[PDB]
Amino acid sequence: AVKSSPYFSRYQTKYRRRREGKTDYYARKRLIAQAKNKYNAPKYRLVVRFSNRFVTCQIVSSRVNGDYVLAHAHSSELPRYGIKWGLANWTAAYATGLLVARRALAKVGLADKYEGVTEPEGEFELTEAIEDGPRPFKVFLDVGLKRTSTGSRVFGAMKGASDGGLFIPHSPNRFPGFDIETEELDDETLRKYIYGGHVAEYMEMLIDDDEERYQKQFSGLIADGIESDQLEDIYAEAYAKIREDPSFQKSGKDAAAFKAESLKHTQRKLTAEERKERFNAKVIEAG
Amino acid sequence: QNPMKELRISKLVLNISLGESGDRLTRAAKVLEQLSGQTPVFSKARYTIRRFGIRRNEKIACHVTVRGPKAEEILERGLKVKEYELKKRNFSATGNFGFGIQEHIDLIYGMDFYVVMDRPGMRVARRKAQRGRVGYTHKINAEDTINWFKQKYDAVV
Amino acid sequence: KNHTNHNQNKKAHRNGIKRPQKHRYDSLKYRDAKFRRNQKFANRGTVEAIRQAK
Amino acid sequence: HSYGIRARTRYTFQRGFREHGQIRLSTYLKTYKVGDIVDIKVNGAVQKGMPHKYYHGKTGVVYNVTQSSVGVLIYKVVGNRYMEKRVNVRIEHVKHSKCRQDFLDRVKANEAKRKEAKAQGKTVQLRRQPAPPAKAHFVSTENNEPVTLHPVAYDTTI
Amino acid sequence: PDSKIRIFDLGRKRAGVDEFPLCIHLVSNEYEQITSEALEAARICANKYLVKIGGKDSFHLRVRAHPFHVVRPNGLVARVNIGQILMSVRTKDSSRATAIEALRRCQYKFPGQQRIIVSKKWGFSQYARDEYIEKRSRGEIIPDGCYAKFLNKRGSLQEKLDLFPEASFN
RNA sequence: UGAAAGUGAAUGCAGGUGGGAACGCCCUGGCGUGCACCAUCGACCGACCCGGAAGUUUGUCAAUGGAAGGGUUUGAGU
RNA sequence: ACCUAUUCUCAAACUUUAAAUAUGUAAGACGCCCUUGUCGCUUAAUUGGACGUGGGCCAUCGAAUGAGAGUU
RNA sequence: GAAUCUCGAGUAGAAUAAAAGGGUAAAAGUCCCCUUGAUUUUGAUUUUCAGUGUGAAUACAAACCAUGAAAGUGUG
RNA sequence: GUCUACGGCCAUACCUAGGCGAAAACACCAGUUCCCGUCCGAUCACUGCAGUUAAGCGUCUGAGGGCCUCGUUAGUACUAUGGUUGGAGACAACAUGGGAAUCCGGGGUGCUGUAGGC
Repeated sequence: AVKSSPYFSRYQTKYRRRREGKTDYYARKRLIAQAKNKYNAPKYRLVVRFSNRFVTCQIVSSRVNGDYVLAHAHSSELPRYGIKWGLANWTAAYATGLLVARRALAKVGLADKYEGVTEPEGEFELTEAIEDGPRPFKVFLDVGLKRTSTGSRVFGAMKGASDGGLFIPHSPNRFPGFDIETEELDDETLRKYIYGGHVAEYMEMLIDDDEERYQKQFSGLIADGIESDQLEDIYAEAYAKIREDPSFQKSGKDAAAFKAESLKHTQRKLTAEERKERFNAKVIEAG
Repeated sequence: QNPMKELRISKLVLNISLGESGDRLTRAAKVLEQLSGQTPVFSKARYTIRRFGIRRNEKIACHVTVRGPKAEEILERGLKVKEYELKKRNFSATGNFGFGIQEHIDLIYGMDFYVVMDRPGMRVARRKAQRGRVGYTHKINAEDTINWFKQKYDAVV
Repeated sequence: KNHTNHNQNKKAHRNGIKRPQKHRYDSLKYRDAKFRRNQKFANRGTVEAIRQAK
Repeated sequence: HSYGIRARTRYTFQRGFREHGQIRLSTYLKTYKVGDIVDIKVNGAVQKGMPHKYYHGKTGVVYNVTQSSVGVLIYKVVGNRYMEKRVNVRIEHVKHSKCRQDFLDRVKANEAKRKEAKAQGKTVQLRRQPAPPAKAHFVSTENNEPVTLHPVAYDTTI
Repeated sequence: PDSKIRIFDLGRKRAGVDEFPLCIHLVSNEYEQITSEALEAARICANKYLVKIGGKDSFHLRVRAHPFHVVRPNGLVARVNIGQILMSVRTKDSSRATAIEALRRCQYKFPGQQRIIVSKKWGFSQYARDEYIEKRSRGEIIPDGCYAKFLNKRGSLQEKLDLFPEASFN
């Protein structure tokens, strides 16, 4: 045999989220472990996660009973600010990171003191502290299981959040346009990624070379009548809208009404009297 | 049948095992290069065998993996060589198959084809994040591979 | 006999297993250096501010 | 004999059955202050900061707090006196004593009873008392008639 | 060291569980030790007497003390508690006297005190005679070589159904 | 105090804090008050590790000289 | 050679489990509650942490029993 | 099952310089990349203990660095 | 109530077979110019929504394996104390106390925290 009863008896399972493949506890330990001489000072973490259609950026502290979310911004909230398409690209990650940073600073009380960069030019800068004021709100990046390659969208979300006013310690070693050999960051290329350029040249090349593939990949943009040139102004306007009004608007859907609707779809657990009734009925029919 | 259940050639691996290193291994290597248009991989010896005079980590075999239309067309020429005839033993219980060809001129060195089959959804097993096991109803059997062989190429097993 | 532990526990308890004397203040020296430094400055200001209030 | 640091630690530093793997993170999310009474339970996976095998299962008072460890003061019998032993033990090998938390909960309750007694003008006895002898009570025989028992005859079961 | 006793079951060890209902145990009355040479000598005496009187097909003899304890290497002994069974014979109800006398003669090959006890359990099984009869009557006992399988409430249903067709699953 | 060359003990009422003999006041305590002794936090002196302001004349650019200030190191110190 | 459900019998350096006896610590005034002060440490932050001030609770003062106890 | 790589299962049944024991699975194992915390200077602790010394070790503090996107880790 | 992100406890959560899943979400999925990485864009990296709920995912079912709890085992084994107890001894009984484990049988097959979507 292969999987014997002794095997199942002595089998010890990994933690639930390790079984689900959602948490790297080796990295989580170092990310959340606070120095004990600092006591109850929380260690805020910028969790950046990517789905097939959206970007989820959260600011999370860790406690004994569980994690607590300080601020959040989902790329589905970008249509409010004008970004309707490409809600999962490098620039969408930047917009979500910017929105998270503004929301956290507003909730903390540092938005009017740490505005970050209003017009991101692609330069690598850290949010400097005030000489006679409070230190910037410190948050550390959490990439999860995403591999940390150069130009990764996890670093895009960090760059947006850092530009939003949050102090995220980092180096330009992973921003797009950074050359490993010369250790220099290409500010123009980073600005191109910040304003959605790389997609724009992609439409330009597809238009030039393969019109059919242009239609298939960018069906939403083509059907909505937006060209490659409009991307920079759209994202710049979106950043301005985010900065001027970063508040989160709660949905008006009735949770109780949909709970009642979903209770009908949710099948019930059957009773123990039913257990015995099916059992001896099966015994009778089997003889 | 659900269209998501269609069998598609995941990869097709060309392997040439000479048992000796040197110029023969290198000239066998660029034959893979000209055949597949890809840089081959030199496999190092797993164990030391004094009977064969083999030391560990010495380069002995060269293999390559081809995917997509090039893998399909190389499969086309291989099946044409074999006259679309393969034995029942040739199909793995997992749903894979392979065959060796004595001479490469017709596409001297003998070498092995191996076709790896899958269905769209096997990324769940081959990814890193949220890695899981492909369901039994989604797994491929030897019989399913033999059928998909027969209706695709009108082949006789 | 090279070794035994026969009469040793009796000898211990004749004068008892005595405990060290308890003091309210233990050395802030012999602790963390950074904490000791700041507690010096914190104590210095505290005694001065008490003196000024008095 | 050999007199190493971890001599005869095969069973005490061994990780529990089906308890191997990765250390839970509520250990790191706990806060320790000087004066806290903590238990020492050496976690075998973390080899750094391991206290000596004597201190496994020993309870002491925190005296120093560092970035990754805790200073615990323990009284060790050495000949004819308790000597103060100050071990620098990593927080993985440490846990809060529930006896202290039970005491602090009892102290809060006692203050609450004292305040309500003062407000009501009454006196409340806050000392715990040991289990007293049982009170006089009646035992009813209705539907519980006594069953007379006899010792059973000896028999060879096997 | 190699144990002197090598065979531990003699007679019709393939006999069915229903065929030999009576069980008689030679049980140690003292906390003591038994040597391997002592075990094999009593085994030879028991086998020789039983085959002489009732024949090789009238009994199943099982010696239950195994010489696993080493004495300080020179040999092996069997450490025995009080009330531990040393020898067991299952036969018909007729061979009760023969089995008792055979164990009585084999007592002289063992050191210390032993008692001959007619077990009320059916054969070598753990079930007493009355409950073995009643469980076999309502159909949860199926003979399997020298032992019998007992229906248990655990496990699947169809597999228990087609192994035990007379069983009445309420 | 240091191996020496040498230098050489008050920011304060010769400091705080905790407990404390005796006394005083109040109605057993409380309140002051705190000798002696310990626990402890400092201040000062010498070494040790930095830091080199004057000043001296000789090399002034330098040579020599050592002040303030910092270490949480040390002494059989004040 | 195996594989499967069983079966008899064991271990000082095999073991899931697991005592009795021993063993650690706590069981408050160096307490608790509130207010509020110093810091060059810590925090996004008088934010904490440590030490305090000024108050209130104040010998059933927080288990039993017995002893005066301790240090040179 | 194809003239050495192929995919299934695979709780560690392997490896971890060296005895044995403990620890280790997105590692503490295997490969790759960059490095010299195998550094300087204190004190405090642990173990053998007389709480002397030696040896070995732990937690820090003041510098200097390595590495990482970062948290952080690193005084063999 | 369902789904997503981050978790806490870390199998009542795992393994296996079968049947379902409305919305949104998630996943599979199209492609390789860009950042990036490979023998191979299959993994990883990047751009997107043309289809699919086939798989993952959730859930229901099996007197399923396992696991968790309760009872049985059983006041049993063992054990602290006690005797000028019994016995040649091995060992046993009693007195005042403490007190298991396997087999076996019943029940159970994840609970919950923060921020949200439906």
